[PDB]
Amino acid sequence: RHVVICGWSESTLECLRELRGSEVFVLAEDENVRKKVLRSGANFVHGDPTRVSDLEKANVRGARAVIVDLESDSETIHCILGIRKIDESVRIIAEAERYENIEQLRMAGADQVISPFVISGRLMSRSIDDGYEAMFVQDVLAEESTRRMVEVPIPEGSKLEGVSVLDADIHDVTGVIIIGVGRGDELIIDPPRDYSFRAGDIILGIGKPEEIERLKNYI
Amino acid sequence: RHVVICGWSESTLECLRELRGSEVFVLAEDENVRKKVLRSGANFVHGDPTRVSDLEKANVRGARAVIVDLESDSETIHCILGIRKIDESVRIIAEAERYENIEQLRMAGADQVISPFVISGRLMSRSIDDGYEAMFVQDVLAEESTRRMVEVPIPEGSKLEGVSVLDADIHDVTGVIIIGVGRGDELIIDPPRDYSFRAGDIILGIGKPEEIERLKNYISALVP
Repeated sequence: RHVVICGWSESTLECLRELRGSEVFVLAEDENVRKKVLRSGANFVHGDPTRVSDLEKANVRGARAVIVDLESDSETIHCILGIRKIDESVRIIAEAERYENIEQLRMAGADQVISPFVISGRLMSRSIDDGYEAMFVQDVLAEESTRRMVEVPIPEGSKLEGVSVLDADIHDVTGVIIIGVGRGDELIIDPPRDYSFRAGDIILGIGKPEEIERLKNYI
Repeated sequence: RHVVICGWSESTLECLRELRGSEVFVLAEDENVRKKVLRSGANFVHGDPTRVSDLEKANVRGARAVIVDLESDSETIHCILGIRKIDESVRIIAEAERYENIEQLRMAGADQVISPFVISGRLMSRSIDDGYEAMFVQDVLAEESTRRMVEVPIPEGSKLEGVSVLDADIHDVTGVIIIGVGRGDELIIDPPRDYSFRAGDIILGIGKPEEIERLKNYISALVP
């Protein structure tokens, strides 16, 4: 299991640091950033993220995921197309710079487009009186936070398979606040007391390391 | 009051989309963005966000907040120091693109710094197997959304002043999930059942608009 990162930016460096313990390959055109990348844990391949052969060297084939963040949206698209020539199944997460380009990146085969300025402009509009929402968002997204957001899979044969929210009583049982459940394409926020859990559902919750290790055991 | 935005970027443009109906002034040096700024519904002010006279004419004094997003680290700082010469209390929210400048912006007097690449990089590391967390983050922030995050202040004289989270029972009474309570410089995420609501607290909840309305009702003050 391993992750490939295409491009080196403030976003990808923060990504790399949030992926401590994990084996990672960074592919980028600028040799300058080797020790930055090495010292930062991961492995470095010097090359062009838009060149199939350079993606192959970076071990795109068979990767857990590929994260793409090139200098411009047009470059990002070219790299995606490149990864798709190599591996039709590997998960691609691409960063979009401009709103008009999001669908272009998914069209090229990105499974997910993260738009930092969308998120940021939305937080700006929410911070006109106080910083509580941004505070929330920034914090639950950090693995090093005390209370953080986590995804927990309901495996096949869990005590919760076919069990409603009300009965699982997860918050009281575990302390983890359930914010959502991911099931195939969709996210159900605020699962109603009615909701029946299924194997393969992803439980999105917020809790201390303590409450999380607990939920896993309940689960 | 009105909000002022210094600079024009993909972030401020999305911010305008979310400040509809609110009165907004954008002050920016690139006259080429004037057309985009007005179509988005802001008043455009051509000028230099690091110059007090241009900040004043963009109505910084007494604004509800000023959003700063400039490409230069040094211009952001100067813009913040210029805002502070005009108005010492106005809320200033500044965008950082490098970690390394977040403390300079604070030292300069920004009340809040938003760093898009911190949030982006964390979502990237969170999306390695699936996109549910990103789906959560951008959904809840969208003000044009089906269930979204909101902040609701606890007003002076609230039915809930001095009431426990447990007694309050906001989720089942209103449907709003309480994610946190903001009090002073602190966010209390998932407040314990022994936590006692005080006036001035800000409730962070997720819910449908009809549910937010009930919460607004559940917390209004009783005064003639």
